[PDB]
Amino acid sequence: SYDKVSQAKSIIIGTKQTVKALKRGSVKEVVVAKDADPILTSSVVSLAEDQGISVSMVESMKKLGKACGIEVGAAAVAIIL
RNA sequence: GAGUAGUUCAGUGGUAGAACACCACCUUGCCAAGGUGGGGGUCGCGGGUUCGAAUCCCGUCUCGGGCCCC
RNA sequence: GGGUGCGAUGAGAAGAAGAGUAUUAAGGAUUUACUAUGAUUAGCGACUCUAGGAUAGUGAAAGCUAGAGGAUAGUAACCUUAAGAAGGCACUUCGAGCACCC
Repeated sequence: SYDKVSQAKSIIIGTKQTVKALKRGSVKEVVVAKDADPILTSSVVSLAEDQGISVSMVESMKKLGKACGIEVGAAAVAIIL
Protein backbone atom coordinates (compact mmCIF):
# COMPACT_ATOMS: atom_id res chain seq x y z
CA SER A 1 0.00 0.00 0.00
CA TYR A 2 1.56 3.25 -1.22
CA ASP A 3 -0.91 5.19 0.94
CA LYS A 4 0.41 3.66 4.18
CA VAL A 5 3.95 4.57 3.11
CA SER A 6 3.17 8.13 1.92
CA GLN A 7 1.64 8.54 5.34
CA ALA A 8 2.61 7.44 8.85
CA LYS A 9 5.45 8.84 10.90
CA SER A 10 8.72 7.01 11.17
CA ILE A 11 9.98 5.46 7.94
CA ILE A 12 13.30 4.14 6.65
CA ILE A 13 14.37 3.94 2.99
CA GLY A 14 16.65 1.46 1.19
CA THR A 15 17.23 -2.29 1.57
CA LYS A 16 20.44 -2.09 3.60
CA GLN A 17 18.96 0.31 6.15
CA THR A 18 15.77 -1.73 6.39
CA VAL A 19 17.58 -4.98 7.16
CA LYS A 20 19.76 -3.01 9.60
CA ALA A 21 16.49 -1.73 11.05
CA LEU A 22 15.30 -5.33 11.25
CA LYS A 23 18.36 -6.15 13.32
CA ARG A 24 16.86 -4.18 16.22
CA GLY A 25 13.18 -5.01 15.64
CA SER A 26 12.01 -1.41 16.09
CA VAL A 27 9.97 -1.59 12.88
CA LYS A 28 6.16 -1.79 12.71
CA GLU A 29 5.62 -2.52 9.01
CA VAL A 30 7.69 -3.65 6.04
CA VAL A 31 6.94 -2.74 2.42
CA VAL A 32 8.81 -4.37 -0.45
CA ALA A 33 8.49 -3.95 -4.22
CA LYS A 34 7.91 -6.89 -6.55
CA ASP A 35 9.61 -5.51 -9.68
CA ALA A 36 12.86 -5.25 -7.70
CA ASP A 37 15.64 -7.85 -7.87
CA PRO A 38 14.73 -10.99 -5.88
CA ILE A 39 18.34 -11.30 -4.73
CA LEU A 40 17.78 -8.08 -2.76
CA THR A 41 14.14 -8.74 -1.80
CA SER A 42 14.34 -12.32 -0.51
CA SER A 43 17.08 -11.28 1.91
CA VAL A 44 14.76 -8.80 3.65
CA VAL A 45 11.49 -10.76 3.42
CA SER A 46 13.21 -13.77 5.01
CA LEU A 47 14.18 -11.87 8.16
CA ALA A 48 10.87 -10.00 8.08
CA GLU A 49 8.83 -13.23 8.07
CA ASP A 50 11.23 -14.73 10.61
CA GLN A 51 10.63 -11.86 13.03
CA GLY A 52 6.86 -12.22 12.73
CA ILE A 53 6.33 -8.82 11.14
CA SER A 54 3.84 -8.28 8.34
CA VAL A 55 5.28 -8.42 4.82
CA SER A 56 3.71 -6.46 1.96
CA MET A 57 4.37 -6.68 -1.79
CA VAL A 58 3.87 -3.72 -4.15
CA GLU A 59 4.10 -3.44 -7.94
CA SER A 60 6.67 -0.76 -8.75
CA MET A 61 9.74 0.30 -6.84
CA LYS A 62 9.70 3.78 -8.45
CA LYS A 63 6.31 4.83 -7.10
CA LEU A 64 7.46 3.39 -3.76
CA GLY A 65 10.35 5.80 -3.47
CA LYS A 66 8.05 8.49 -4.82
CA ALA A 67 5.76 7.69 -1.89
CA CYS A 68 8.71 7.78 0.52
CA GLY A 69 9.63 11.31 -0.48
CA ILE A 70 12.23 9.91 -2.81
CA GLU A 71 13.02 11.10 -6.30
CA VAL A 72 13.55 7.50 -7.25
CA GLY A 73 12.02 4.39 -5.96
CA ALA A 74 13.30 2.07 -3.29
CA ALA A 75 13.58 -1.64 -3.51
CA ALA A 76 12.44 -1.97 0.10
CA VAL A 77 11.19 0.50 2.73
CA ALA A 78 10.22 -0.11 6.36
CA ILE A 79 7.85 1.92 8.51
CA ILE A 80 9.42 1.83 11.95
CA LEU A 81 6.61 2.67 14.36
C1' G B 1 45.39 42.89 -46.16
C1' A B 2 43.39 38.15 -43.97
C1' G B 3 44.14 31.94 -45.12
C1' U B 4 48.91 27.45 -41.08
C1' A B 5 47.57 20.88 -36.17
C1' G B 6 40.65 19.45 -34.13
C1' U B 7 40.80 24.66 -31.69
C1' U B 8 42.96 29.35 -30.56
C1' C B 9 47.87 31.59 -32.08
C1' A B 10 53.42 32.23 -33.45
C1' G B 11 56.94 31.69 -37.31
C1' U B 12 60.67 38.23 -42.57
C1' G B 13 64.59 32.07 -47.26
C1' G B 14 66.65 27.40 -43.34
C1' U B 15 64.09 21.51 -38.16
C1' A B 16 56.68 22.86 -39.13
C1' G B 17 56.42 25.54 -33.72
C1' A B 18 53.54 26.64 -28.67
C1' A B 19 49.20 26.48 -25.49
C1' C B 20 44.38 23.86 -25.04
C1' A B 21 42.25 19.60 -26.96
C1' C B 22 43.40 14.25 -27.97
C1' C B 23 45.64 9.38 -26.74
C1' A B 24 48.86 6.35 -23.50
C1' C B 25 51.32 5.34 -18.76
C1' C B 26 52.21 6.85 -13.62
C1' U B 27 46.55 4.90 -11.31
C1' U B 28 44.09 -2.93 -9.52
C1' G B 29 36.88 0.53 -7.76
C1' C B 30 35.73 4.57 -11.30
C1' C B 31 36.32 10.01 -12.60
C1' A B 32 38.80 14.97 -11.61
C1' A B 33 43.63 17.54 -10.48
C1' G B 34 48.75 16.67 -11.36
C1' G B 35 53.15 14.30 -13.50
C1' U B 36 55.32 11.70 -17.71
C1' G B 37 55.58 11.10 -22.74
C1' G B 38 53.50 10.13 -27.16
C1' G B 39 50.95 12.61 -33.09
C1' G B 40 48.84 15.17 -36.12
C1' G B 41 49.70 19.40 -40.77
C1' U B 42 47.53 19.61 -48.99
C1' C B 43 51.23 25.93 -44.38
C1' G B 44 43.72 27.60 -49.32
C1' C B 45 45.19 25.74 -54.60
C1' G B 46 48.63 25.30 -58.95
C1' G B 47 53.29 27.12 -60.95
C1' G B 48 58.09 29.89 -61.02
C1' U B 49 62.61 31.70 -58.91
C1' U B 50 65.73 28.80 -55.22
C1' C B 51 70.41 24.51 -52.72
C1' G B 52 66.27 25.18 -49.76
C1' A B 53 59.64 28.69 -50.18
C1' A B 54 54.82 28.97 -44.75
C1' U B 55 58.25 33.40 -46.33
C1' C B 56 59.98 35.64 -52.53
C1' C B 57 57.55 35.94 -57.38
C1' C B 58 53.45 34.42 -61.20
C1' G B 59 48.50 32.87 -61.69
C1' U B 60 44.28 31.68 -59.09
C1' C B 61 40.10 30.51 -54.94
C1' U B 62 37.62 32.37 -50.57
C1' C B 63 37.09 36.68 -47.61
C1' G B 64 37.29 42.14 -45.24
C1' G B 65 38.27 47.17 -46.66
C1' G B 66 39.67 51.12 -49.69
C1' C B 67 40.81 53.92 -54.13
C1' C B 68 45.69 49.15 -58.69
C1' C B 69 46.20 48.40 -53.79
C1' C B 70 45.82 47.06 -48.75
C1' G C 1 14.38 40.64 0.58
C1' G C 2 15.07 39.50 -4.27
C1' G C 3 16.73 36.75 -10.71
C1' U C 4 18.72 31.68 -12.01
C1' G C 5 20.96 24.54 -10.51
C1' C C 6 19.12 20.75 -8.06
C1' G C 7 18.00 17.70 -4.14
C1' A C 8 15.58 10.98 0.35
C1' U C 9 17.99 8.15 -8.42
C1' G C 10 20.27 11.16 -0.91
C1' A C 11 20.72 17.96 -0.12
C1' G C 12 23.95 18.57 3.77
C1' A C 13 27.27 16.65 7.90
C1' A C 14 30.52 13.26 10.41
C1' G C 15 33.35 8.77 10.17
C1' A C 16 35.97 5.11 7.57
C1' A C 17 38.61 4.24 2.97
C1' G C 18 42.31 6.97 -0.20
C1' A C 19 47.45 6.17 3.07
C1' G C 20 52.61 6.82 5.57
C1' U C 21 50.00 6.69 -1.12
C1' A C 22 50.88 11.13 -4.69
C1' U C 23 54.43 14.85 -2.97
C1' U C 24 58.44 18.03 -0.38
C1' A C 25 63.38 18.02 1.85
C1' A C 26 68.12 15.38 2.65
C1' G C 27 70.07 10.36 0.84
C1' G C 28 72.91 5.34 -0.76
C1' A C 29 73.35 2.18 -5.28
C1' U C 30 75.51 3.47 -10.47
C1' U C 31 70.11 1.06 -12.88
C1' U C 32 68.29 1.31 -17.66
C1' A C 33 65.13 4.27 -20.35
C1' C C 34 63.98 9.82 -20.96
C1' U C 35 64.76 15.21 -22.22
C1' A C 36 68.38 18.84 -22.99
C1' U C 37 73.40 20.06 -24.56
C1' G C 38 78.34 18.99 -28.34
C1' A C 39 85.30 23.80 -28.42
C1' U C 40 87.19 27.32 -32.47
C1' U C 41 86.41 28.36 -37.78
C1' A C 42 82.80 28.53 -43.40
C1' G C 43 77.62 28.20 -42.75
C1' C C 44 70.61 29.21 -41.83
C1' G C 45 71.54 24.45 -40.19
C1' A C 46 76.48 19.20 -37.45
C1' C C 47 76.99 14.21 -30.67
C1' U C 48 79.17 9.95 -33.50
C1' C C 49 78.98 5.65 -37.09
C1' U C 50 76.22 2.97 -40.66
C1' A C 51 72.25 1.38 -45.14
C1' G C 52 71.47 4.36 -48.58
C1' G C 53 69.27 8.74 -50.06
C1' A C 54 71.21 14.83 -52.45
C1' U C 55 73.71 17.64 -53.04
C1' A C 56 74.19 25.05 -55.28
C1' G C 57 77.18 27.48 -51.89
C1' U C 58 79.40 26.55 -47.47
C1' G C 59 82.28 22.32 -45.02
C1' A C 60 87.11 17.72 -42.29
C1' A C 61 82.30 15.61 -42.14
C1' A C 62 75.27 18.35 -44.03
C1' G C 63 68.83 19.01 -43.77
C1' C C 64 66.05 13.31 -45.61
C1' U C 65 63.93 7.47 -43.67
C1' A C 66 65.67 2.94 -40.72
C1' G C 67 68.87 2.12 -37.22
C1' A C 68 72.87 1.29 -33.95
C1' G C 69 76.69 3.67 -30.36
C1' G C 70 78.67 7.93 -27.11
C1' A C 71 80.21 11.36 -23.59
C1' U C 72 78.47 14.80 -20.27
C1' A C 73 74.25 17.36 -16.76
C1' G C 74 69.25 16.88 -15.37
C1' U C 75 64.22 14.50 -14.63
C1' A C 76 62.53 9.52 -13.68
C1' A C 77 62.13 4.36 -12.64
C1' C C 78 65.13 0.33 -7.55
C1' C C 79 65.65 0.92 -2.55
C1' U C 80 67.02 3.82 2.98
C1' U C 81 65.31 6.53 6.98
C1' A C 82 62.89 11.92 8.67
C1' A C 83 58.17 14.85 7.53
C1' G C 84 52.29 13.50 5.69
C1' A C 85 47.83 15.41 1.69
C1' A C 86 43.12 15.92 -1.64
C1' G C 87 37.52 16.32 -4.95
C1' G C 88 33.01 12.87 -6.69
C1' C C 89 30.75 7.83 -6.40
C1' A C 90 30.26 3.15 -3.77
C1' C C 91 30.57 1.48 2.30
C1' U C 92 28.77 3.15 7.57
C1' U C 93 26.02 6.68 10.33
C1' C C 94 23.03 11.02 10.50
C1' G C 95 19.01 13.29 7.52
C1' A C 96 16.28 18.34 3.97
C1' G C 97 18.43 21.64 2.46
C1' C C 98 22.75 23.16 -0.40
C1' A C 99 25.36 26.07 -4.13
C1' C C 100 25.51 30.57 -8.77
C1' C C 101 23.52 36.36 -8.70
C1' C C 102 22.27 42.05 -6.82
